[PDB]
Amino acid sequence: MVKEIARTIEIPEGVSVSLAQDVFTATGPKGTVERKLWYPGIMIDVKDGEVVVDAEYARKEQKAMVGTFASHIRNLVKGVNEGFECKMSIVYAHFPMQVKVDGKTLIIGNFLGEKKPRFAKIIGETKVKVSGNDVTITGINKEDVGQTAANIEQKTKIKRFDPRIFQDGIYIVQKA
Amino acid sequence: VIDAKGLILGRLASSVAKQLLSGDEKVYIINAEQAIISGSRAATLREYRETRERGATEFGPYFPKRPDRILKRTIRGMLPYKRARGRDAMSRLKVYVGVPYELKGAETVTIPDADMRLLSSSRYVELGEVSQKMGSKF
Amino acid sequence: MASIHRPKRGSLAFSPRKRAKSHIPRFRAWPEATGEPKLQSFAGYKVGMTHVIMVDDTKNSLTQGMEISVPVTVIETPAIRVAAIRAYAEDSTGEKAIAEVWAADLDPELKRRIPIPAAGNQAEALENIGKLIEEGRVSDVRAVIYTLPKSLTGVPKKVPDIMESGISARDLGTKFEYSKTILGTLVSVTDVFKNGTLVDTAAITIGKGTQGPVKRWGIQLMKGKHSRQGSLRQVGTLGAFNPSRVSWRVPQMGQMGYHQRTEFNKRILKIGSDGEEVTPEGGFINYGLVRGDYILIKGSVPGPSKRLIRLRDPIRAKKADLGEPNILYISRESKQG
Amino acid sequence: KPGSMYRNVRQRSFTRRKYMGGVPGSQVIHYDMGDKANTSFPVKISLIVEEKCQIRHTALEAARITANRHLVADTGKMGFYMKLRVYPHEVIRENKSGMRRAFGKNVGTAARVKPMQKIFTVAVEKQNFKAAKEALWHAGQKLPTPCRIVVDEGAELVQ
Amino acid sequence: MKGMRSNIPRALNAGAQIACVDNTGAKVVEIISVKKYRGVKNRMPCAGIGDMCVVSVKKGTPEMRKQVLLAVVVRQKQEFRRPDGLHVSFEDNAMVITDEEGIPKGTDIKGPVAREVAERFPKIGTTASIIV
Amino acid sequence: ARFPEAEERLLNKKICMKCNARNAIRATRCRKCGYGTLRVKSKE
RNA sequence: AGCUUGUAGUCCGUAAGGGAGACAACCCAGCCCGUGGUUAAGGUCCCCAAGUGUCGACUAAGUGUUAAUACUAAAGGGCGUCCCAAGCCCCAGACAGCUGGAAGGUUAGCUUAGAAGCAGCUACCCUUCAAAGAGUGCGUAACAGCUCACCAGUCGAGGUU
RNA sequence: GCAGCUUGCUACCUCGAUGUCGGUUCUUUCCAUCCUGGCCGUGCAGCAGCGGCCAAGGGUGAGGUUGUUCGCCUAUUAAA
RNA sequence: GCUCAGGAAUAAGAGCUGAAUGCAUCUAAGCUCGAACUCUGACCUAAAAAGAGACCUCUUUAAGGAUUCCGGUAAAAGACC
Repeated sequence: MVKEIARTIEIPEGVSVSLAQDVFTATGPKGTVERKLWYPGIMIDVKDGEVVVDAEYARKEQKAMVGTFASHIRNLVKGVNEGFECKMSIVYAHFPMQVKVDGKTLIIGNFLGEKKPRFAKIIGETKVKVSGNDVTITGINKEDVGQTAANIEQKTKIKRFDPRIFQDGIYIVQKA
Repeated sequence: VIDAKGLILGRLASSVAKQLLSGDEKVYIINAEQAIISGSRAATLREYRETRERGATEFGPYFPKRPDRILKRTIRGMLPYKRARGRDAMSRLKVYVGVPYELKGAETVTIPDADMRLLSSSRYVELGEVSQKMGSKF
Repeated sequence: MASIHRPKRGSLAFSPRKRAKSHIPRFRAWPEATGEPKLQSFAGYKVGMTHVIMVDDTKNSLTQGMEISVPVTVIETPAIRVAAIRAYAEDSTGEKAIAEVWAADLDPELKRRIPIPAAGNQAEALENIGKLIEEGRVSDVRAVIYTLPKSLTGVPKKVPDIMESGISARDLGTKFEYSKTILGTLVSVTDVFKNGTLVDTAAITIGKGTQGPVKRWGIQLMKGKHSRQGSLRQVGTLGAFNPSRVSWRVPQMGQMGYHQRTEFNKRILKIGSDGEEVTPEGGFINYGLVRGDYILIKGSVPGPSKRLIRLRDPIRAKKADLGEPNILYISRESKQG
Repeated sequence: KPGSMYRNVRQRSFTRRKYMGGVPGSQVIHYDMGDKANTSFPVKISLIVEEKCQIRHTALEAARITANRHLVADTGKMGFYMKLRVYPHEVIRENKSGMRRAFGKNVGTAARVKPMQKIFTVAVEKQNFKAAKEALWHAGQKLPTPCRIVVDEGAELVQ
Repeated sequence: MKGMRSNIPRALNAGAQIACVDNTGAKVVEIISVKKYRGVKNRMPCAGIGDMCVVSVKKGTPEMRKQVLLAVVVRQKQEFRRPDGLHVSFEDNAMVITDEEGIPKGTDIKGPVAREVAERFPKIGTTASIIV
Repeated sequence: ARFPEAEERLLNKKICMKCNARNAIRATRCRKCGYGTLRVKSKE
């Protein structure tokens, strides 16, 4: 049938979305988030608790860009409304990992017996909690939460040995 | 006094060079760091580091580093600068990073056909980015 | 052809190897301010070398705690005068001098270097600099200082040497206040450097005049049969057939020595006031005896005796707080023996 | 001895074997594969070269081997019919001193084919069309020319 | 290896025929190469006190002779400075046969050994009668 | 032991058979070179 | 082979001037002197005289910005992107996701005490059923939970070769 | 297919001379990388290998025979 | 005697978010890491940078420079101190 490129994003109540200049800004009960979403040939309008993203043209690049921008807007509104949570587990064989939070970084001491602790960077206002053997990562930005989890998982990489024997590290069990 | 912000580098250079060769004015260009170079950032950086590190730089080509001096070089490449006419043209041209204090508050102009919003994509970088990735302090 | 490789003869990190344009070393960088205000540099004159017996206090060293003989350079360091305060404005084109205030009263022998600035505007010059700092036209402040070699006797010259020094402070206002406090005063080397600390030494090296590539770059001589075929101390080849030119990287004869050099991490082993503690019997050869206050620098320093040596706080120091050296014996035996 | 040597057609034909001497025999043994007697195969595809080239007998044998192996594996021993239409008629010679009396000695045989000329034809049933097509693509990978497969019969039987 | 307290000039270069001063049956050994030594173009392998060299037994018993062995130089005529500024020199050069680990093949060492080798390889010190 | 949640991230990816790059478990083609055949990372 | 040796035409040789960056022989052109105009080849963003010319599309690779020329890289591949056409499925609801069962067959026969559906050679294995095979997976010394090929409800538009 | 670093083919330049091999000295460049740095796979437990990708900043040595290039051999070496 | 670095931006590569293609996807945009590379950063040189510089002081028949004299931290002549 008729192919429509335009996409619609509902604005939940309590959420104010604005697109002054070429920057999206969503304010919600859980916080405020700001992203840059500018692409020539793509137009974004905000109106009556509903954002519409359309492409002037209809080629595959414009279809992909309207899809990506609509998904980003949806993720921003979901972050400002209900947020995002990511679950990671701590597993080790012989050395008990000492995992803690020292502010905007996560300290991972005794990783595989190392005398120098690993440092994992925290992104944005992302709250990381080490609840014993697991890590919860809550935030208002899916980008920030996913990157914090990725930073943890990559800092806990065993870059030398056979992965089928050495499996120590911190691994995401649930994405944002 | 031309404001180079959001202007295509080569098209601004061509316009200014042809004006200088028409030869009735002194041209000042400000915010040379804010000029635009279309194309992918990786490709532009690759070509510009190649040009910067190319020559027999002890006794060969000496490609500049500051964005204003790079823009001056770009205009120089579009002039008969070995001739008396091109020498006068380059002598009548001054390029600045940002706005110099003496030209502060002066009335500027912009080339409508050099505007960057006529580009069809987002594949571009700024001359200031190129200069600072080549290691210029400005 | 399967070639044997060698590292290049000499360093191209000091090219062109020309004569230094002045007899005074100029500092191109100043380190970070990490405490109370003070000058970041001093200037003395190299006297000579001696050696001390000291207890190895260097942490983690194999010989730590035992007697070790350490060569030291003696540097005679009379008090320098803070002649002026200069303010620098930062813009896109770099730093520019924006203001300078000279001290009201300056030493009469400064006329051997420059016509003496009069006792004119100092209060209003300082208030102008304060206004400039308040309005944001000043990026930083440096102190112009000069040495007073007339008090020395191994240095024949009475004309002072003038140089800019950084001020170490946490903020520009603190820098300006400290510079106003120290302006026109006589600063001692204890007011710049403390004993046991690391410094960087800049100096003009020993001049050797025109030297061949063998001595100048350390190129090999011709060997065996080639040693007596007429090109013994002489480079084998100036270049290939193509490119049709002699590269600037080919070792060649030219000026050797009398360059500016910076040595890093020279430790101060003693800040002394009486030169009789270090002067040997018979005096230092071609210099004489120390009379004023002096400094002992662990190891060697660039420059010959009587050369002006500039000391600055370290810019690439590795080790943390080192301590006070335990000098158990300063050798004053005759250096001429 | 790369196939790029005797690949381009720059010369007249060289085939009259009674005026030459000592041509090595061709490596290609069979020219009809699969089920030779049956002719009621509905689908019938062919491989056509799209350039004017000379194909050596060794290249022909390699393509025949690969196509026959693929067809026998997929369709079975008698699930297909395969015909190699061209025979190596041109005599390839080589100059084995230098360039004096450079007229070469006969080193092999090649088939001089024209653009759009059929090289191999494979007949199969409806359900074996993709297997025949894949095998003939593999065969075309061994030839010194770009090739394309065309459906001769069974176009409506395939789609 | 473990650092020595003294500064040792690498005095013996490859080809030097040194007297062997233990009871292994080797009287004179010629230095072939120096272990753990990387050189530069045209520079002969150099060894000072405390260094381990590959040697060939030129004189001595017929069983020792022509064998490629490891030796440690224990005496050198080239002067070396102790940390406290005193310069030490021996009357001759002298080596002792050892393994890779540093254990001497001989049982007693005639002549004084250097304290530097005596500390770097403790078994040479125990084998030697006096350490200077 | 071998932990399933670690194994999911470490051993549960496809490998390109021409450039050895890791790819998603559902990927039918290599992202680096576009190769159409990918094998699961050999976990034994 | 910018190799060697023929043939037809035309050139350089002996051919200016204009244009291709320069170019013996490539394009215009064969050229007495001076002046004016209009054109050829080629070009019109600047260097450089004249278009930042018009219309309709493509390219994201600085690819390209290279009539001929020996001065311009191939086979193969691409769910990169833009087109044309033909099959099949599709609001009697396609394609992909969200759900719920994979209960009767068999533990099919396998020397050595033991791989009893994944070493293995073979089928109108159920009456009939909107639904369950002589076997698609990290895993089994002989057994299993945990994943499929299948019709079912789901939002609801094209999907696939 | 690439390179033009082997050997051929050719005869366009040089026969009113462009001094012929190898070594030595000194400088520079390429990457198709021997080591050093970062990665991926493994029939990768570790040690250590094997295969591939990026990367030319630094290093790539000392000796016996032979004029040798090349090659053989010796002992070091991260590699020679 | 002295002669580590740190930071930025990247290659291969590993990931996050993410559509085309409801799902998935390191990629098509976007984002984070990531080398002895590159840049910066502690070094040398550099107003002959033709945009041929900034500041201050002294003085305009002066300031100051050179020559002669006694020299050497310098030096082939010059120059330099």
